[PDB]
Amino acid sequence: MASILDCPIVSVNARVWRFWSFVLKHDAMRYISIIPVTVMTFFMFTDLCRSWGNIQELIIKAYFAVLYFNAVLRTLILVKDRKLYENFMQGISNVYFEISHIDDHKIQSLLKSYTVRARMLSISNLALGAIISTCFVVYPIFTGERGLPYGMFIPGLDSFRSPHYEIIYIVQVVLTFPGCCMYIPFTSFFASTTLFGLVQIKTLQRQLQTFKDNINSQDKEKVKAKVVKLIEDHKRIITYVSELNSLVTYICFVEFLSFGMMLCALLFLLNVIENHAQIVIVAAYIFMIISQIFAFYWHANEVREESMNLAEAAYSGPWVELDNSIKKKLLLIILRAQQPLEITVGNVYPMTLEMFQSLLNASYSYFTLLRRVYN
Amino acid sequence: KHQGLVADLLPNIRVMQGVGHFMFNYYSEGKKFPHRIYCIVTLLLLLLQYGMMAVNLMMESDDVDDLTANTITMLFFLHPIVKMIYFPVRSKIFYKTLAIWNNPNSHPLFAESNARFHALAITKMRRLLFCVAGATIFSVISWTGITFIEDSVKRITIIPIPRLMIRTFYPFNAMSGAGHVFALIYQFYYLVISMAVSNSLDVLFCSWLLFACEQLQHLKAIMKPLMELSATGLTKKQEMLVRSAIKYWVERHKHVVRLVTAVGDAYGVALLLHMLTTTITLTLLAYQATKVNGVNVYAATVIGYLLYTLGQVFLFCIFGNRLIEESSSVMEAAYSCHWYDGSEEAKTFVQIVCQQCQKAMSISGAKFFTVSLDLFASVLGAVVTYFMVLVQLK
Amino acid sequence: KHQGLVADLLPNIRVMQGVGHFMFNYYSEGKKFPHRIYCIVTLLLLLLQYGMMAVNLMMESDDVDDLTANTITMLFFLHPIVKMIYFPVRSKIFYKTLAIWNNPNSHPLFAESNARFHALAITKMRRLLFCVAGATIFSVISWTGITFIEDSVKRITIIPIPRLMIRTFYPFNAMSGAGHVFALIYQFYYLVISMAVSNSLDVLFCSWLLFACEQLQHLKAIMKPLMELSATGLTKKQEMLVRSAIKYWVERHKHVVRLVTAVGDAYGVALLLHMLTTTITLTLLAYQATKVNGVNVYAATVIGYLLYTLGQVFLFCIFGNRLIEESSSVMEAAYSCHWYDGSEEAKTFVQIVCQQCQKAMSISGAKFFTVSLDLFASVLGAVVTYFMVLVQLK
Amino acid sequence: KHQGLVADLLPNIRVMQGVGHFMFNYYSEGKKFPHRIYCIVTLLLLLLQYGMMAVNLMMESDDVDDLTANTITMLFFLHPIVKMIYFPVRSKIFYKTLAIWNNPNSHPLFAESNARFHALAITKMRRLLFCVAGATIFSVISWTGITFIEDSVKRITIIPIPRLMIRTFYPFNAMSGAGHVFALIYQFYYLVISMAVSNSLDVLFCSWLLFACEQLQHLKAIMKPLMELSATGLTKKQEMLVRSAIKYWVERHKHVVRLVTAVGDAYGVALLLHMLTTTITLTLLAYQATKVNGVNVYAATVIGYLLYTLGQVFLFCIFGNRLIEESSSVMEAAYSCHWYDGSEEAKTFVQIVCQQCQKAMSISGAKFFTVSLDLFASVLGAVVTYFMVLVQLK
Repeated sequence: MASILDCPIVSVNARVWRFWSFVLKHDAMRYISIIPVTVMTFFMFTDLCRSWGNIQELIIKAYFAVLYFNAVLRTLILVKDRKLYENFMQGISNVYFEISHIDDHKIQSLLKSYTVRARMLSISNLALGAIISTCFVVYPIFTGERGLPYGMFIPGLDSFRSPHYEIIYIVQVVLTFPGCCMYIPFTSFFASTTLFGLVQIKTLQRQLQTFKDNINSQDKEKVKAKVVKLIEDHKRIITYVSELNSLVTYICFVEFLSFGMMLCALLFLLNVIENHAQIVIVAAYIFMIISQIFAFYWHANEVREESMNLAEAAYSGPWVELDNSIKKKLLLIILRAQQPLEITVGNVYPMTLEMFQSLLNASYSYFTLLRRVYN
Repeated sequence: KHQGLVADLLPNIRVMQGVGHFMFNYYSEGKKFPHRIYCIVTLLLLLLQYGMMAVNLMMESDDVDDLTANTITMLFFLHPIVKMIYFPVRSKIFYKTLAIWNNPNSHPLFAESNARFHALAITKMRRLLFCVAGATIFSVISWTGITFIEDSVKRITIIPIPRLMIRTFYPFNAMSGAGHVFALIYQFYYLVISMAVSNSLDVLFCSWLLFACEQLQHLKAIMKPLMELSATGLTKKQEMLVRSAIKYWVERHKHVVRLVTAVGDAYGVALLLHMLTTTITLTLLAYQATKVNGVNVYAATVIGYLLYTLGQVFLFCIFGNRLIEESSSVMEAAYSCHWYDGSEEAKTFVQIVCQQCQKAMSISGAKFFTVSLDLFASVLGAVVTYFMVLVQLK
Repeated sequence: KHQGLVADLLPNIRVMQGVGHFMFNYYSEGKKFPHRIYCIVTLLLLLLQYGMMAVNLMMESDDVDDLTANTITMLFFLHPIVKMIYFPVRSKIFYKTLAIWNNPNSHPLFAESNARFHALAITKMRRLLFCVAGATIFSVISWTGITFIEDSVKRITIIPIPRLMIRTFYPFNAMSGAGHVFALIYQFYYLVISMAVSNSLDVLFCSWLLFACEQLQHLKAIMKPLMELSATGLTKKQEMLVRSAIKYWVERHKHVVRLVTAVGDAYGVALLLHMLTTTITLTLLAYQATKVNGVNVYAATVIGYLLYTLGQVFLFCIFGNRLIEESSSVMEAAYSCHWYDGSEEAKTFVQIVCQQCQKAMSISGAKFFTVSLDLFASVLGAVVTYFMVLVQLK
Repeated sequence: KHQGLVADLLPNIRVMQGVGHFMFNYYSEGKKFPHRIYCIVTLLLLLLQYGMMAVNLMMESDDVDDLTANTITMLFFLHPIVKMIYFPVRSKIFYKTLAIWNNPNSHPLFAESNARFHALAITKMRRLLFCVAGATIFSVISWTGITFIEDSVKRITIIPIPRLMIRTFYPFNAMSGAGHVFALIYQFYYLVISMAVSNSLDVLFCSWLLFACEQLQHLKAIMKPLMELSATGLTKKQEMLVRSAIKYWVERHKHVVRLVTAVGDAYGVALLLHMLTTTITLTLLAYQATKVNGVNVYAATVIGYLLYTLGQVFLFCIFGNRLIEESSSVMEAAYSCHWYDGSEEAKTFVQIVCQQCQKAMSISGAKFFTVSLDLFASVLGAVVTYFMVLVQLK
């Protein structure tokens, strides 16, 4: 029985969620993290409603409004279902420990490579978010004219006249840190969980291809036991994917709806900017939206594809010389494996690179037709 | 109103009959003659008001905005008429469906799950009926209220149009007392009956789907212990017992398939006409929403129209998708049991079941589509894209 | 005209030969020479008139509306020429198809069902032939009538244009008695023969598909008692009988697949060409419909063109979808029998058949698409969306 | 140059090396050094000319029509540079792919079919190589001819521009004898090398796919007599013979799967890049075609660009589609034999092979899409729709 923090794949994220007391501890950090950020997001939305006579200001503020709204939604859903995430990561740790003890060079190198990729991706995500957030918070200084990093509108308050401006700016920069802390680790957690799903799938594929090694054919009991174990492992992977699905399913549905709504307006605003520098900001926004969506879709797609290839892994085994019953069991394994283990977004659309490509095609067509009509 | 699938739906059948939805099949002959007359009268009244609306659209055709508004109202109220006329012509297949589950299978070991899931199906059917009834009541109340708060004036100078809930041409004065009161009561009755007719037929469709889904759940729940029964190196009596269990499972699955096919036959063409009318309604509504400028009365009306239309589509799609997912889950639940220990007969049974469950049960709109949340998503995307095209080109 | 699949389709073949569709294969050699010249003459005349139409489009190209009308006529009448040329070059494949079912399988127990479904197939082919013949006759009559009730004038001042059923440039006067009457008779003969050749080839395709579907229905109907034949723990003779029944079933299924593949080859290339033409036709027709303003003659012509185009597409799609559904239903009918009492061999046969029926038989337009109601729905959606775009941009 | 799949594709490899395509693997070390230098020079020259083109596009940016023309040329000539750079970085997987078939399986009974289908695959590879080489030569000749018949003039007033095959800025006069002649020879060399590089890599990919398809055909052809070998109560020796035949079949199928996976990796990243470029090229080409007014030179250039682009896409799609259909056909040919007369082992082998072949082999552009005729159909539909929208919006 390992620990959530001891498993290399899920440690970092858990630790972060432990620091802000979302998943593993219930100190006072949770409330200081959540309440200020939610209040700030509400004031941003009020500023959105107020300042809408200029589409440029509307969109520039609305991007961050939606960003922090998604942050708030993710953190709330996380605290609500902390037990489910905790148990999922505990199962991840247990299965990781079980796999690590497999005596097979291919499986060991596979596990090591995927663990390294997961940890590197998480640490990257965090550092990239930190640097981008710092750049955005410092951006207003160069602009001048008393601009805030994000939107804010308290009724009956001149927020850009008195030292008010200063204190609002300071509180905004300070509240930046917990917000990114709640936002990025969900994406990092999805990446890590999908990577461990791939680790399990490929371990099972290798076991399927090399299950008859060190077993005598005369005794059918050992062969039957080995195929039973393979079936149970397949069921384990299916359950893992189902739970990961449910969670990321609902959260990603909300996220992708919001991202599409924002991307439409971003494409609209692309060709209306004459500032020569705001267009750079628009391009940056599009880049981050597309990169996040691509991360989600790429990892979900890899899960689907490896789950499908489990069928070929079953086919390539030593099934020609086994008794008829084991051949039938492998036939059933091939039958089941041909259905992809999808991670649906909202339980409506499976997440695949086909969906991401469709979104990209829609965005490209929209931009081309926009540029044509606006001519 | 005695045997299965009509005793279960009996409240729904009574609600359908009460609003004037024909259904001259499930009561004593004494009520046969009066009920029929009532139905006819209802239809008459509907058509009458319907015609009075169509006439109104003729002399309101000089402008395009009022033409679009009138067309949207006309299609919205066309839905009930199509449903009302559509049931009696196809009533034979409907009665064939409602009598499908009169004589179902039964096994001593799988009776408890059957009872539990039958009860759950009944409870969910009643819940759905009550929810949709409340939705229709809220819709009519909102219609009346919005009509009362708004200002009854039509653009020209200023001209006071009669303060009515539906624009319509009446021989009466329609401005003084008697005409105003009669028109108000008549329009209220028309709204109530039209919404009740349409939504009652839709709810009956969805309740059929609910019953099928609960039966699939029962099949999976008893799938789990069927193998345990088989697994044991068996004796003759145990061989007979497992054979009987496999027979029960297979025959109940086939019965569920029969019910699904009958439901597709009965309501297959109704969905096609429903979506045919919707498409036009949503196009006109997209154009209408393009004109919104923050006014509560206009924006409220447009939002209500869009919400009702997408709600009907969404109801159908929700329950079609549930059936699809339940059949796929039958595949999954067939896999996830101790079939590797059962006798060869049970293993072949599992193999054939898993082969069968490769494709998901579905309801199609006369083969031109299937009802699933994918269909609703595509409809929503199409309307949003058309709205974007309209606004950009403006 | 004696062996199977040519004795069943013999009226279709005779109509095709009579309309000028080559096919010098199914009569005594005495008629081989005469018939041939007739065909050539027909083609000549067709092309001649076709040419006389194309030249007319050259000096009608100053305007855009007349150019669009001329192009629509040109494509509408391009369909028959393409079909007429396409059959002779690919005739070897057509005869190979028509010779598929000359020597089919036979089993004593399944003879009655075979005869019943063979007769039913023949009846349905005859019904389809008569229906399409009536539709073509109605189309010709409507064309002539609308040409006679419209006003023959041109927009430049008022210029009297010859009152002809198809716009054409004629060296003859085309105004006075002799020229006008000869042109009318020539254009009537043209219309009739063009529609006849196009629809005869299409109906041959659809009749092949009908035969395939009826054979699939026979396969399912005998699938039901095959298992009961196996279920009984069998003596040697019963084992041989089950083996023979399984052999018959599988071999007949393979025969049906062969027929489907041959039909697919030939009319797959044919359908690719057909829909390639229909796409441009429908684009031009959507633009033309954008110009409708309630006039009877203009709207009548536009809706007639749309109806004919979509009717051809819809016929192909109906029968392709029927083949797809019949194969999938073969799967469902393989599942829904008493295979839980059959011997091991029968259950294995059931499993392999259910494996095969996982993918539906279908006809594709040279691998670029499939003919199904989904294709027709997509075509309809495309034309409607393009029309909406056109009205918005205008 | 001695082992399988490199002995067969040796002419293709020699063509690749000759045009400066690196590939320092299949000749004696004596040629290892000089050849390398050659490659570098070619690349340099290409880049030089490529750069010389891009610089021109900078001073031709004041207008938008010439900007579009220059962008289209730049993407057309970006294709070969990307392919040229892409091979060496990924050369390890290319050699791994070429070394797949060095140690095939072998069975005494299936040697004849193996040799026959290997020879057929070799012949088809040679045919494809020659066809694409001829197409490339024709394209170069057409480019030069069009450049010579057209008029070299620019609109500012009329300005005489250098009469060159590819618009480009040169430090020389590029108008008088020496500069004009040197530019013409240099541009001819550039065109030949660029087209040869791109098309040779594409032909290698397609040759891999051809080999895979021919191996699948061999598998089906020998599937037919394997079952008969099984069907005979089998003595021990006959049982061993059946098992050996089944082992050979399964191992060869797995070998084909391995080859398909390797090809998928390497050229899947390649096709991702290819279609990424082709999409922008086709968008610009649609805008260009919007401007056609019947002039021979302009229309010829636009039609040539479209034909070349869609020809590349179509080649990839043809061979991907062939692979998909061949694997599905393996399923069908597994079904259509005398398995009902076989033994249990052969029937189980048939079952597992039919279950495996349910999902067809395919090549994907790095999992973003699959190469099939559906991809080409979608590309064509997208470009046509964009063009129609463009013409309407004009």
